[PDB]
Amino acid sequence: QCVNLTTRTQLPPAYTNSFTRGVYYPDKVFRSSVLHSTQDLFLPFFSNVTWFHAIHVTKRFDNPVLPFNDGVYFASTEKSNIIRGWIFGTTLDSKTQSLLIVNNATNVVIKVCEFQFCNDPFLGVYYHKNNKSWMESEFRVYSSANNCTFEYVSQPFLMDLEGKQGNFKNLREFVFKNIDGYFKIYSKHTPINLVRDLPQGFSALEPLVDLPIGINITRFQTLLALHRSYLTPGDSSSGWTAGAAAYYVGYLQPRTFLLKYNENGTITDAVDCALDPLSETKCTLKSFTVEKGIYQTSNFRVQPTESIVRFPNITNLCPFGEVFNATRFASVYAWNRKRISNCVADYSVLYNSASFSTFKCYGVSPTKLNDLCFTNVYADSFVIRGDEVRQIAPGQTGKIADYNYKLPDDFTGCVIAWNSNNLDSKVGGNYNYLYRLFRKSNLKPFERDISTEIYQAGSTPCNGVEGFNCYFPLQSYGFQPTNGVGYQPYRVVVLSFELLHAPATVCGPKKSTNLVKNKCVNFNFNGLTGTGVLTESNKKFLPFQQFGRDIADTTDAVRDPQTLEILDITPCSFGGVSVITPGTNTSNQVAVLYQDVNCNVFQTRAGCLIGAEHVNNSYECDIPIGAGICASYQTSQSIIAYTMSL
Amino acid sequence: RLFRKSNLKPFERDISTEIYQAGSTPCNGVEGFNCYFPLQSYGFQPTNG
Amino acid sequence: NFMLTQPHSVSESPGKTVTISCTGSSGSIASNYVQWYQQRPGSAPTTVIYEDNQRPSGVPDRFSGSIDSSSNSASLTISGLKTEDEADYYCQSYDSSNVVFGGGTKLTVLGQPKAAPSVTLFPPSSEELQANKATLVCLISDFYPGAVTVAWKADSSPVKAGVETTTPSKQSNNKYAASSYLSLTPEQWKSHRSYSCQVTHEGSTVEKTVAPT
Amino acid sequence: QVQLQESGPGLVKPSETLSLTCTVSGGSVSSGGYFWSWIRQPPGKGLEWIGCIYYSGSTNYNPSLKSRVTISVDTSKDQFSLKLSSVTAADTAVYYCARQLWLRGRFDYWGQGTLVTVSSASTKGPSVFPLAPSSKSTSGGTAALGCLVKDYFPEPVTVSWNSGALTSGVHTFPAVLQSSGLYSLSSVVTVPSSSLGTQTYICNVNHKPSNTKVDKKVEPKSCD
Ligand SMILES: *[C@@H]1O[C@H](CO)[C@@H](O)[C@H](O)[C@H]1NC(C)=O
Ligand SMILES: *[C@@H]1O[C@H](CO)[C@@H](O)[C@H](O)[C@H]1NC(C)=O
Ligand SMILES: *[C@@H]1O[C@H](CO)[C@@H](O)[C@H](O)[C@H]1NC(C)=O
Ligand SMILES: *[C@@H]1O[C@H](CO)[C@@H](O)[C@H](O)[C@H]1NC(C)=O
Ligand SMILES: *[C@@H]1O[C@H](CO)[C@@H](O)[C@H](O)[C@H]1NC(C)=O
Ligand SMILES: *[C@@H]1O[C@H](CO)[C@@H](O)[C@H](O)[C@H]1NC(C)=O
Ligand SMILES: *[C@@H]1O[C@H](CO)[C@@H](O)[C@H](O)[C@H]1NC(C)=O
Ligand SMILES: *[C@@H]1O[C@H](CO)[C@@H](O)[C@H](O)[C@H]1NC(C)=O
Ligand SMILES: *[C@@H]1O[C@H](CO)[C@@H](O)[C@H](O)[C@H]1NC(C)=O
Repeated sequence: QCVNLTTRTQLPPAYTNSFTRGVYYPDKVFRSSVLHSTQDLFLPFFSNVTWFHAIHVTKRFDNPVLPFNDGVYFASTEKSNIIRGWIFGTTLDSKTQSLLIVNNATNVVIKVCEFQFCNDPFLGVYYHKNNKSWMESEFRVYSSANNCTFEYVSQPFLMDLEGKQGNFKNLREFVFKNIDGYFKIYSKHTPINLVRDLPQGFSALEPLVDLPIGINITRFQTLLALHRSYLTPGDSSSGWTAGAAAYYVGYLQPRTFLLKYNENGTITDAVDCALDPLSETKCTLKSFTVEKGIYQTSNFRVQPTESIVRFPNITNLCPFGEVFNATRFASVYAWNRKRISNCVADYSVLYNSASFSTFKCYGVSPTKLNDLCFTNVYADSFVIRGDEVRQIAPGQTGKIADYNYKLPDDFTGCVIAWNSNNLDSKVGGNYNYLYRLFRKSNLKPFERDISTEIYQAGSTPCNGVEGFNCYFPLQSYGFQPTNGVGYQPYRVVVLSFELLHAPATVCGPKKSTNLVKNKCVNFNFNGLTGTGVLTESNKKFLPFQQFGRDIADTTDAVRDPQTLEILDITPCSFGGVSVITPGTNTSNQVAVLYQDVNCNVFQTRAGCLIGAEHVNNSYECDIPIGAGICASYQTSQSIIAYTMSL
Repeated sequence: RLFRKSNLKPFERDISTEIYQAGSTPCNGVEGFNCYFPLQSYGFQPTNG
Repeated sequence: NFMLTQPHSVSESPGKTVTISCTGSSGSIASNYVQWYQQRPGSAPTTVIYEDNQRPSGVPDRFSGSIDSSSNSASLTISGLKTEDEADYYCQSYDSSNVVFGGGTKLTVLGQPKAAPSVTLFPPSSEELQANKATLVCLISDFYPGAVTVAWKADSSPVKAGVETTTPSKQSNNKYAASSYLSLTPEQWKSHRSYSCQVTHEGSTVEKTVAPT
Repeated sequence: QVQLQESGPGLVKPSETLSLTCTVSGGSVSSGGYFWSWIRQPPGKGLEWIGCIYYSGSTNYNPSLKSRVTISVDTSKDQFSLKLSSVTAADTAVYYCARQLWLRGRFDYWGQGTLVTVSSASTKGPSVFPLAPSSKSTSGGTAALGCLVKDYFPEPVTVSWNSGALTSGVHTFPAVLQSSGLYSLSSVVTVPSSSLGTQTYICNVNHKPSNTKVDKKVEPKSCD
């Protein structure tokens, strides 16, 4: 069981800086006097790390449910053994396999079960009156468990339950990792005499117990123990004491680390590759000593941030309208079938007519069907009365849809109809259009029925006469220009789409987009996807070409189809990076040089040199750079760049 | 299971009972239109071939 | 002449499912798209559903619309009622180049208990009499239900001319408030001995009187 | 994203010309051929469609409002305006300029609704009168006092007590039509009867359209 806390004044969390902390053995092998690099999860050096306080003098008690990333770093400058253990899980509601690594004064229990975790589990220590010793009595960390398979008990560990307010004497660090379901624990106790601002000393971490559970964790939370002395009333609402403690929580990131080993086999120092340019030079050379000279570490690539595509100047349309504006149309038993291929189609003009009575278009959103394209577009045109326009829908039953043109469930078509009584009907009786009323059975969708056979009703054949039990299925209309609104001739066109493996021939392309120049961007001009700048060229193309090559046979010239301007193509990433090092036992700062990248910072002939000031005086040089310019460490004293004196 | 949204990595178990969407219209997990329940029962029979 | 017929008031308890209709008179509902709008009182309307079967991104999935073209009534099925759903519902159509909206549905649940109608009165001020005007103010406050009837009384006789009153309005303490004003000439104020305002609420009557002093 | 803001006066006299302009910021009127429309809504009634326009000269109007709606679009200022002729007292509605793409579809973005009320007579200052408490104006251990805001036009009036120091027990009542055009309301506060002759209560009635601020002291009635 658990109880709830009351609202009180807390302290906001602080942020401190790590100093060569979070280094552990990445493997269980022995290495002597070697400098090898591994790609695992480590804490970055000089990184921003969180800080949580636990002192009483006020009433600081923070237990946030921090998310468990790919590896965490838990360091504590423990003095009076305040913190007891840690919990892990995803939702903490007895639904997933949670964890409980809790350390009591007698034995260490690691129970991976589905505990009922409350809002703020904690350990309660009560001070006895007759006995002058602190003992743990309030065991409120969970309610009960449901089912589990793993339960491990580690070696016993003695503990002191008395809390004080003095300075810390020991430092404990913990690293928890989860690779492919396997739990990892690394820890080592290191004595120290300090309160905050952790020392710059180096100490590796060795694993103690390896835990093969086989699950994934996304959240974690730490546990603290408070004391119930005679000063406090003894209620866990507003009066309590927690001694003095401070635990640091840091997240591990995947970086390459260069590990140093002595002849005894222990780790003495670690060098990162993505923290400092000087540290990058140390780990690429696989040595801790760097001499004066030039060095190449990696390359500089200018990644584009935007992509622009424009195939046409504007969207266009091909000759059409005969399926809409015509002298006459067909009936429903034999309707006109039209196929659209190798035609660019615009549906905006088909909507801004403001003359259609009805429009139903399912499957695709009508406002966003222009950008998406399909392979083939089928146009089916037929006439119908005003009261049968409601029947044309997927999932309807009647006398016209089930016998002439069935609508299937997966109908992504587009139905357009309008009133054309002034042309499709005439005085005296317009009976030029026919329809089918009688049929033996149902028909498949997208099927045309042109059979004129007389539908037999009874069991007596008639041999094609007009007698008994034999009715002719095709019947005339009742169109008249003097009718109302429910029986007018409506011209229905169905615009269906096909889904099959073929390039989109009929499509409205990406039209006009925002044009950007003089920046390294990505473009797709109908034949290539190249990342580069677009400068204004001075060479005119013949009026029948699109692309342009060079002596080296590279597409470095393209014509924009918007208004026919010629734009050059030039890559934005040139060469790599370089670092200038004065050498060992001389300096610590370094200068970063770019090979062929155009831009304290000095624009040299051989690219950009940063971190080194330029001096007009000329001396003899020792570290070459290129193009008659060197770098050296002179007079405090910094790295200077100058023309080499002959 | 007969249908899935996309490819799955090897040595992975999927126990998702969510109703697959084939189009762009949600169904609120009913037996409606343009959607269907992905898990289907077998057709085992002792008198099979 | 095509209109959308919509029920005026629809009331169900929270947690259940409801159905809101939108009936077209002449044109069929399947002819044109129907758009439903959920508008807070005193705020801009917001589209709650469109294209008759699919939902905008941002609204909960509980808002479902259905179309049965046989009865020509556009249906909007809403399930699991909450506090924020208490608003107006309007359905839209297009007819032919003329957008036609719906009547409007008041989604209501069906909490303030009965409260005593405290009534106070004031005589006209002296500076108002110096402006050749006179007005008696009758005030009804901290009462529930908000169904009060006001009736001025010139001594025994009543008053109807110059009587204006305000509809009950919700207070901060969940009760209702009301007012009543009687425009009057200064000579008629001193003509009778005393003027009284009587407030009737749930059968009980609370009466106060004022006199020219 | 994009947003629409309406402007123009909130008042109009009968048989006059209405001028409401809706401005667009964060987008282009001509781009995308984005249609434009206006919708009004009377208080307590359903939405009413007025008309719709394109960035070209295409337009359409409600036949109930036909031959009375004049809407024009100017691209240089990136806004569209509507002109209404022969306005009557039944045209009191909350006007929304309606951002909408599909002519048969939806109004995806709605601008804030400007309140339009048909202006009667002319804008005139309020007449503030005190409500003097007395022995017959109290019922028990608490008393009531206030100020009367009568014969003012147009809406609204903001009444504050002791420059906003007193908020508890302060009730603001909605305005009502008088017998002839004008409006009247009151604002009162409930105070204990012990603080009648020892505490000074002042009401601050502000009428922004008429540019009149009146401070009136409330005192117990003096019998004469
Ligand atoms: C850590 O971040 C905080 C704010 O997020 C900032 O104030 C502080 O300077 C940072 N510390 C370091 C070492 O970057
Ligand atoms: C606390 O210590 C007692 C010693 O008797 C032990 O039995 C118990 O398991 C411990 N609790 C935990 C959570 O380790
Ligand atoms: C037993 O525990 C397993 C997890 O190890 C769980 O999947 C299963 O549902 C549990 N059985 C019961 C009956 O709770
Ligand atoms: C992570 O845990 C969740 C919850 O048990 C599970 O559904 C998911 O499959 C797990 N992912 C992996 C990669 O194991
Ligand atoms: C570490 O190496 C030194 C030799 O430099 C040796 O004297 C010392 O005993 C070694 N440490 C241990 C723990 O053996
Ligand atoms: C593309 O359209 C634009 C604008 O209509 C025009 O200026 C341009 O000349 C066109 N380009 C062609 C037709 O190649
Ligand atoms: C075709 O017919 C429609 C409808 O009657 C009409 O609006 C249009 O102007 C006609 N011509 C063309 C070229 O679309
Ligand atoms: C480098 O870029 C800057 C600004 O983009 C420009 O002024 C300068 O001329 C460029 N350098 C060369 C060598 O083109
Ligand atoms: C070096 O001296 C020359 C002499 O004219 C001057 O132009 C130049 O700016 C000087 N360089 C620096 C870095 O001061």
